[PDB]
Amino acid sequence: MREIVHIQGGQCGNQIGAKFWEVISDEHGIDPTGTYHGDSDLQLERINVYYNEATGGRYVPRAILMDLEPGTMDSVRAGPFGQLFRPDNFVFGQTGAGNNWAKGHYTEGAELIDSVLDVVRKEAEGCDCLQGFQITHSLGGGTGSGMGTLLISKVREEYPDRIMETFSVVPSPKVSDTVVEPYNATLSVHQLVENADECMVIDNEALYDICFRTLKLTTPTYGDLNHLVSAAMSGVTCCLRFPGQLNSDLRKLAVNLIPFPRLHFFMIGFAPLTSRGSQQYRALTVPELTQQMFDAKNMMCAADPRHGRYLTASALFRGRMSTKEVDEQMLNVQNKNSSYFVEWIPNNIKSSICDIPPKGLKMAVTFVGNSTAIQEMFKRVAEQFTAMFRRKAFLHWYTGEGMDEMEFTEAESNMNDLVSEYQQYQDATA
Amino acid sequence: MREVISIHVGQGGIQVGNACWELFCLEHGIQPDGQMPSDKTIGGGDDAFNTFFSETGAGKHVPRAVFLDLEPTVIDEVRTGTYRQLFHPEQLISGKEDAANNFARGHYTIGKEIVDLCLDRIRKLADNCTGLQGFLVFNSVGGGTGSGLGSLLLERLSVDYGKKSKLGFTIYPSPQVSTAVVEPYNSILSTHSLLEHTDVAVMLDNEAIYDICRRNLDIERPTYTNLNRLIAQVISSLTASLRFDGALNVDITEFQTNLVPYPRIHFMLSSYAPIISAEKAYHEQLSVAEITNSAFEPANMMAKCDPRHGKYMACSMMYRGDVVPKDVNASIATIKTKRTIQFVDWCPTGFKVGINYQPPTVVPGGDLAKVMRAVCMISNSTAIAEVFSRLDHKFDLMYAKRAFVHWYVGEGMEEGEFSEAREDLAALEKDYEEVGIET
Amino acid sequence: MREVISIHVGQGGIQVGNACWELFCLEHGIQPDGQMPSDKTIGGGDDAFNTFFSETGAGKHVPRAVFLDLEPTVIDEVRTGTYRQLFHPEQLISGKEDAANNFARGHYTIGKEIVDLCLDRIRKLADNCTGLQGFLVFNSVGGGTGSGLGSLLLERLSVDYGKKSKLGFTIYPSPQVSTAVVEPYNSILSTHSLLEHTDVAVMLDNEAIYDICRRNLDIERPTYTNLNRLIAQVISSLTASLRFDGALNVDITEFQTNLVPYPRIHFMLSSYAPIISAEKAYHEQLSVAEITNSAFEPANMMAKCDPRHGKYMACSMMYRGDVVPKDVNASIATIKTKRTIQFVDWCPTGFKVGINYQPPTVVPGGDLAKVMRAVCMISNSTAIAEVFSRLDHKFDLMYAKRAFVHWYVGEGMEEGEFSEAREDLAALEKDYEEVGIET
Amino acid sequence: MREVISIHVGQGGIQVGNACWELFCLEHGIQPDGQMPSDKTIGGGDDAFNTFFSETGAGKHVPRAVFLDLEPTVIDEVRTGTYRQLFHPEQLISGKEDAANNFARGHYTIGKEIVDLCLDRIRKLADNCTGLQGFLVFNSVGGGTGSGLGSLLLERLSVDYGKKSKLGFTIYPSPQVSTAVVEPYNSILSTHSLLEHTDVAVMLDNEAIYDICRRNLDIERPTYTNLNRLIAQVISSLTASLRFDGALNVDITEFQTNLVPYPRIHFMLSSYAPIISAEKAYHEQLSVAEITNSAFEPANMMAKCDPRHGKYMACSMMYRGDVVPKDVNASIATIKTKRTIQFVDWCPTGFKVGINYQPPTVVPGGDLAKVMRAVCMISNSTAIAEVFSRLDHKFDLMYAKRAFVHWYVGEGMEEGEFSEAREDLAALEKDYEEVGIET
Amino acid sequence: EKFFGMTTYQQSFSRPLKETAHQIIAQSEKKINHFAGTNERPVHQQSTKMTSVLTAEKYKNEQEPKDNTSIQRSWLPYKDKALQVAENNLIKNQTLNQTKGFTPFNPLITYKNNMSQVQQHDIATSLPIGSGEHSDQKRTNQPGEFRHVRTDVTLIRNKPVTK
Ligand SMILES: Nc1nc2c(ncn2[C@@H]2O[C@H](COP(=O)(O)OP(=O)(O)OP(=O)(O)O)[C@@H](O)[C@H]2O)c(=O)[nH]1
Ligand SMILES: Nc1nc2c(ncn2[C@@H]2O[C@H](COP(=O)(O)OP(=O)(O)OP(=O)(O)O)[C@@H](O)[C@H]2O)c(=O)[nH]1
Ligand SMILES: Nc1nc2c(ncn2[C@@H]2O[C@H](COP(=O)(O)OP(=O)(O)OP(=O)(O)O)[C@@H](O)[C@H]2O)c(=O)[nH]1
Ligand SMILES: Nc1nc2c(ncn2[C@@H]2O[C@H](COP(=O)(O)OP(=O)(O)O)[C@@H](O)[C@H]2O)c(=O)[nH]1
Ligand SMILES: [Mg+2]
Ligand SMILES: [Mg+2]
Ligand SMILES: [Mg+2]
Repeated sequence: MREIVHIQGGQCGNQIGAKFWEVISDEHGIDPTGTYHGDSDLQLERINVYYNEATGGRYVPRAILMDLEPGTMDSVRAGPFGQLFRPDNFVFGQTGAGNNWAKGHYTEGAELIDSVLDVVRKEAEGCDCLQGFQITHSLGGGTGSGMGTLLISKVREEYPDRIMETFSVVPSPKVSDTVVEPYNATLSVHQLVENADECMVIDNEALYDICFRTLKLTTPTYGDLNHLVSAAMSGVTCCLRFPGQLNSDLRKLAVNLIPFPRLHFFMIGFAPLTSRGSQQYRALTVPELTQQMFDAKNMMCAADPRHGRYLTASALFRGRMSTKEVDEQMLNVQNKNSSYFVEWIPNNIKSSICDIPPKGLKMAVTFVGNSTAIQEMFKRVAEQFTAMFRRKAFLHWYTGEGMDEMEFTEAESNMNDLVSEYQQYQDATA
Repeated sequence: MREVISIHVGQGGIQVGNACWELFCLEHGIQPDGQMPSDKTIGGGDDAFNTFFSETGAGKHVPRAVFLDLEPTVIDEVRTGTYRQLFHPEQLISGKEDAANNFARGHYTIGKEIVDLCLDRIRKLADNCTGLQGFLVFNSVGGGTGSGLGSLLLERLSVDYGKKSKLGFTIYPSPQVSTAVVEPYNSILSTHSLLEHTDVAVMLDNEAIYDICRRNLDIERPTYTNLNRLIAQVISSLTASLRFDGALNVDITEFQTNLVPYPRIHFMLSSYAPIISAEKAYHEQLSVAEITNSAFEPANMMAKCDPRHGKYMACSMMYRGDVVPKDVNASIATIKTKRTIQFVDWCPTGFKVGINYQPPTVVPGGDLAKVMRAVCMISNSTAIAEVFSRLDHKFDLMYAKRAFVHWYVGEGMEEGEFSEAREDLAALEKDYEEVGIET
Repeated sequence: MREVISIHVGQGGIQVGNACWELFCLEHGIQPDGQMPSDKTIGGGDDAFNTFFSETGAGKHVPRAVFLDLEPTVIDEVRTGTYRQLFHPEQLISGKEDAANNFARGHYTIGKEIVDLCLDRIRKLADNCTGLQGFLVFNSVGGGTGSGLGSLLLERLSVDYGKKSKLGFTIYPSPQVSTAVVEPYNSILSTHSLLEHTDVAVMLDNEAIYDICRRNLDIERPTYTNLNRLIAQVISSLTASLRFDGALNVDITEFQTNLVPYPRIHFMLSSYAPIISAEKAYHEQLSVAEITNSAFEPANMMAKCDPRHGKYMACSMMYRGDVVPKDVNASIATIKTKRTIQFVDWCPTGFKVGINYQPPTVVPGGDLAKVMRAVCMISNSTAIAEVFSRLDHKFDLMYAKRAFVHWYVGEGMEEGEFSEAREDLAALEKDYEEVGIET
Repeated sequence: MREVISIHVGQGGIQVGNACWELFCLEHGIQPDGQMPSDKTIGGGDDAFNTFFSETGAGKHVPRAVFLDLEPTVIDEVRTGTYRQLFHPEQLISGKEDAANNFARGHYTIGKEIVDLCLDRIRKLADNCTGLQGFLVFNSVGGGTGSGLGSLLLERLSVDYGKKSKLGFTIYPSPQVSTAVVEPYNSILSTHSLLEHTDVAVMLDNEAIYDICRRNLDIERPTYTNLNRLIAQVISSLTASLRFDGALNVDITEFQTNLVPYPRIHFMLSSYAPIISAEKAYHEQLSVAEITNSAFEPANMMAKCDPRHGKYMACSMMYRGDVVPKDVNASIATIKTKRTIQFVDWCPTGFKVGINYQPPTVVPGGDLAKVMRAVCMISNSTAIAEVFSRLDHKFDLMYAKRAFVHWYVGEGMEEGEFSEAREDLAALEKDYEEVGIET
Repeated sequence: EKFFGMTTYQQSFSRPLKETAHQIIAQSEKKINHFAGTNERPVHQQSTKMTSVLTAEKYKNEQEPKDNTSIQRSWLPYKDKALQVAENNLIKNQTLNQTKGFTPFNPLITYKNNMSQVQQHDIATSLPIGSGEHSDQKRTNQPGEFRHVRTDVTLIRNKPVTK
């Protein structure tokens, strides 16, 4: 039923998936014990997209929990809604990656990836008609950034026709979390451009700024950020799970947003985001949703979208409305912001409609965009990598696992090639 | 004895089919469950329904239509909807994986395992039919499965049956307002396919219907359902001549012999009138002269085309209700006396009129009011080349740098197709601009 | 006063017999216990059931059939099922050891001590009836006891009764779907025995019916019960002419005289139409034209063979319901006009059609719907040699290395039997080849 | 009394000659030992084999072929193959040292010690001939010894015989992929040599027929054997007119008098239809319109050249089977009607059609299926300039840095010889450019 | 936190929202003797839905004169036998329908076949073959209705021993 599987590795991916699954269970009316307690029939005809079925009338998510240390999974199961994931989907190393890309990708990752690949293969073969894969990970860690991308490479080698969609959280230069961040970041993103059909970037700076300035929460935790990420996650596959006037699946998004095979990096956003103070004092309508979803400060990335130009964009309206306002607003915003949209391609805005809004809301908008402003991230990362690498700092830890500087050099050159070919479209005129 | 076979392919095709079959069910008085509520007996000497419905023998009737789509969403929705007892279950052909807005997916990779079943069902449907008149096909062009599968079916029926007439109520994209970005590609490809396979094509873009609803019904929040109802009304008004009385009965054959001077020029844009809500209806005149004059005004065109920028070649006007031929020809003469509509020199007579005696039916919960007179007009004009020119512009500006080409190439599509499609579109526009010259 | 005798040998044979006797018990209104429940039943000349049942002198009725099997489980299941009071206690002959898929076991060692009792039962049942039409036998080829007992009983009957007609509805192994691993051997042996001892042989391959059930009834997991019910329907449609009056009736002697041109060739394959589910029965027309066109579709063959690869020589079609000879003749004319189906040169007319008034009966709790028009079709065609060629390939691939042959030589039969049976099959394929050549 | 002499030079020539002679002997009923078995029906049809063979007076036959090569492995394989019994053991001329893909070695150093014996054998074969039509030569242009010996043989025969007809089936390298690295040099030099020394040349690059066998035969690991099989099938289809009766006969003479507008323009490119996989149960029938449509389909062209980019001069095309001239004429009318096939300005008629009654023979164990109709098309069109342009660009890139030039200077070939080939190829490209322009 | 869930198709057309427990039980008995299949339309019954009683026109009669026809056809030198004939056909058709009972939502349905002058039987210019043996046939579909009867002529027991 054009169903998809989930894979999550590293502690960031584990937390994101933990929140995402309870959001989906809330949307589908699934209790922590795995028994359906919904109200309307509309929650069961597409339940097989995300949940497999088991004896006793219960449902189980088709997600793989992968990591090189058991603490994260010990915490995620000990938390609420831990009963959903089957015990067999847990796979773990015992030494940890040490935030070292080589350890997580070559020494321990290579020897342990057999079991996770086996469970992935059996899960994929169990389903009727696979639609694709979705991945959640961090590029700045060891276990995620290494073994997740290794598994990406293997599954791309094994399943060439299916599509892959990745949610990667990348370092913002302001929040410094690890001193070896650029190394494993580039060694990961070097293999994404050849394998990942869709990559969507997420930033902790962006999440912090949004949660403080729009939501106005004085003491945010990781929970609300995870909730924002989960909402933006669930908005994407809405048309694939619920009826609507203009359905659009992941392959439609890919084909209709990718101009060229090496420009598959996106920035995402969600609407409506409002503070808890004025939840009832504003009107929720298509004009306001459209006005908010194009604001630069609502975007889930540190890059400023008004420093570049949009190539393609997509909006997935949810709820009951009329197409007139939708298309008219898209046309008007394209007309008024002609400077921010590249000119040699006309009508670069995607409109999709699903007829089921989120629980407790009326109309929601998920926005995904490809623009020439995302390369500021890559320029910063490349500059930082060059500054650290020019004297071979921290290099011996990597090289002691059989590593050589030629692959580092070619990955850095690949970054330069990507940024060059991605910025040369900014001034390209027919 | 006389029948027409209906094909609804693509999401837009299915969503138009829903409304048109609702309209037909209401018009013939058949219940949604499919049972005729008795009280139509007494030797019942009229098969007013064989054009669209065929009896099962005792009670219910089934339509002579087939539904095709690759995504099971809308098909399963119809299967679970209020019309679950009406349509034949396995003539609801449902695919498995969406064409993903790509022409190649629907024309070269996934369409083969569906077209065989579709042709088999069309054969089985036609076998029971004894007096088939032709095919009607409803599809959207700016969609992958729509364009590709519609093209493949048109090609297959073109060799399976041949001379049998087929009419296409295609939905081309609007000039500025549209949904996708890749629609020029598959639109050019689909017009390539249908040019040498469709006898008559009708323009049905969306923004014109939007503006019509805004101006006349005064509804500022329209949805696809209203447009579907308008298109359904057009179809019923056109086809009612086969199943109702008239002073001048017109068959579908009076299209490919009266509205198409040349084999290549068979694209027309339609119009419908009157369009009045229930509030302003009782305060108006709604005379034949007024409804005829309002039909020819540019803003009532179903398509975004300005007729004053081109000439007229052939107009077919069907009236239904209590209309009088004296008034009809009086209005026609007044139109001819009026200047701003000019015909081509080599066509001195250019009107074909049909009269039907059944007044239009009104749908509950609908927007239109109950009226005693209505007219449907189909026009062939040389100004239609504007939409083709603008579509060619939108094509080649972004084709110049080869965007999105890999998506088609890697699926199995040869790159050379775009060039020859550009070529025959250029040839067609050349023919249109050549015809418009004076003799 | 006309009766037929039914033989069920093998586990599959007993399972088929259970369903066919359930259908027969229902269609004459016989209660499962065996007695007439209406109590309005009259005497005189209402003894239509005599073709299958016999009056027992006190109350009930006993079927005219015998059950043979060497493995006691299925016979015990019948003796403990819902039909305990129906069958005669000493009419279900049971063995003690199963043949364990070995032909020699059932043809040389064990079957000799059961064949005598079976023959005694046949004789004592036979002198009861006075208008013996013939014998029908059911057996699965790919089973040891089934094949061995079938062969031995056929040889014994051919010399004990002589000219009495024999029809064998045999279950050959499928070309790719099979349970055992040694079925080609005993299939060869059974074919050698059966070639010169049976008057009509009917293919009953399994995967063909599997595909038909999956395609039509929309059942994803049919079991043997559905198979047996369809077989029962086919047999009832075949036999209804002997116990129900009609415009054009046929007899058992009327099929071989019009279906086998030569004594050597007597193998043919069947079809039944229509196969429609309850929900499907509404939204369809169900006319003689479409049912007879469906009956000739290659997917509707009861055996996995494609007639398009061969020629036709004879076919018998029996209609039951409210059909009319003019309509069936028009359908025949359309078939003859059709070019996809072609006949052999020396058979200008190859149709033997019978018409019966009794519509088919429906078993409660079944899958198939009911309509008042049904057709059963028995065609002999040249293409049937394909399955023999496939089974020959299977036999060769394992006889090259003499696999499993020790468990054939160890029960007394010499290794020279394989070569003889192979040569006989090769000659049969030869004959089926030259029979189809043009003069 | 009509015959043709065959020359096979180079390795690819050897493996293609093996295939074509296998096909010829199989078609004419000659066993590999060369002894025609008298047990076959009748025998000795007129003198059908006279075109390719010569009777020994009592016993076997001798093909009119000669094999030339400087590397003994292929000749030894032929002599040790099953065709050891057939060929004359002195006409398989084998050298000692290969040219190692060096044109200078094969044209100036070693080939002079073998060309004398080669021409002596040619004279000996020609003395037997009495009504000789011409010579066929097979060679891969990307091989040093093959190119050099083919050239030398050509300018020798040009003065030895004069106006005698010569047809060369050159194996040109693929546009972008190849196995050689210095093949531009030898290809350009050999083209320079043979531009004024051959009557007909045929383009047979490998990757196009790779695509053909991939798309049509549905084979994903075909080898050079299948490729040679297709080439041999094309050769037999072309040459069947000399040895078998037909409605319209066309000999070797009626090719260069039909396909050659000017003496320099004698390069043609081929296609063949239909190509059907053998591993299919049902083959349907096909017909003339379908086969000609497939033959003129640009992607089915045996050379990697798109005719859509250029204009057509000549099209000579042969049917074999049970074709009807009315069907041929209708197909030609439809092709001329089609817009994508456009002719040059000065060629109102550009079609030659030949008809032969014998269906193509099918080789047992082959990949092709048996079909009762086939067509082989040979075209001369302006689009062939692109391969020369690409080879010119590649050779310019090669010669920019004077790479590999010393290992051609070192065998006595003058340094500036490449410049003359440059200028002549440029002149040929200019001629192609100027021919296509209209007046 | 409410889920809503009334899609556009449902809100536009309907949602069934049915299946009472006894509803299906009551619906069941309809299929006890309802039998899938059909006869054929007997020809000359197929026609367009005739509306006017008068040819090439509306027969519209109404108080206002501009649309009463009979008032508008009165310029002839004589009374046009057509208008009043249609009046008679309508009134006679109403009375005839009264005898049987049809109330077919309008008089126009049965007026198609209330006008035929064809007698039930033949009028002595063709063989009295009747309207067809199949016409006088009635069909039930209970099992065992078409069994043989073995009348006295074929009802023999004793098989006489000698000749
Ligand atoms: N007027 C009108 N147009 C519609 C409607 N539904 C779809 N369309 C048109 O369809 C176009 C896009 O194609 P879709 O119908 O959404 O999808 P498709 O034709 O099935 O092709 P795929 O997307 O590949 O499945 C839009 O541009 C609309 O103009 C409708 O209900 N009314
Ligand atoms: N169509 C059909 N085939 C059956 C059925 N039961 C058994 N068979 C066939 O019988 C074959 C095996 O032989 P069985 O009938 O099980 O047993 P047997 O023929 O008595 O021989 P033994 O195994 O020695 O007892 C299987 O391959 C089945 O194809 C049935 O109910 N329907
Ligand atoms: N069509 C076809 N071409 C072949 C085959 N084998 C070799 N070739 C072509 O032959 C060219 C090179 O020549 P060779 O086959 O090596 O033999 P040669 O022409 O005598 O040259 P040398 O290798 O020096 O002996 C390559 O570019 C191939 O394209 C074959 O089996 N079929
Ligand atoms: N949004 C979010 N980010 C997280 C969470 N946990 C960790 N991160 C981010 O992950 C980054 C560190 O990744 P790391 O744990 O080293 O990756 P790993 O070693 O592969 O598991 C930090 O910069 C955090 O911002 C979480 O629960 N939510
Ligand atoms: Mg769609
Ligand atoms: Mg058994
Ligand atoms: Mg060589």
